[PDB]
Amino acid sequence: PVIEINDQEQFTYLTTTAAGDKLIVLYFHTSWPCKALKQVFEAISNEPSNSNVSFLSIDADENSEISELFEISAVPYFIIIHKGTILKELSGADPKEYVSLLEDCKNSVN
Repeated sequence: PVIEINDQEQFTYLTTTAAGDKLIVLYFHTSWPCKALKQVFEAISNEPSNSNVSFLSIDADENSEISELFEISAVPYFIIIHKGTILKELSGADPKEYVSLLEDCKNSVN
């Protein structure tokens, strides 16, 4: 599953206080093409073998401060975070590239 991010305190809680040592995957998007890709992101998030990864979707227009923090200039955009730092950023567009990277990262951090 995905958690929809709607405010800064929630975002901070889920990426820090409540994050443990999980891989955290951020998906920046807009609700106005980008809709279809969010559905794929959600489906990937719903895989049982991803049950130990935290997936956070972030509407870039509704979450200005978070977009600024990550210097988002285009969507869709992926940021993978682990143990308090950014592990990888990826110019969001291609599900195959995304799954490939996610599986490598999951393996690297295990």
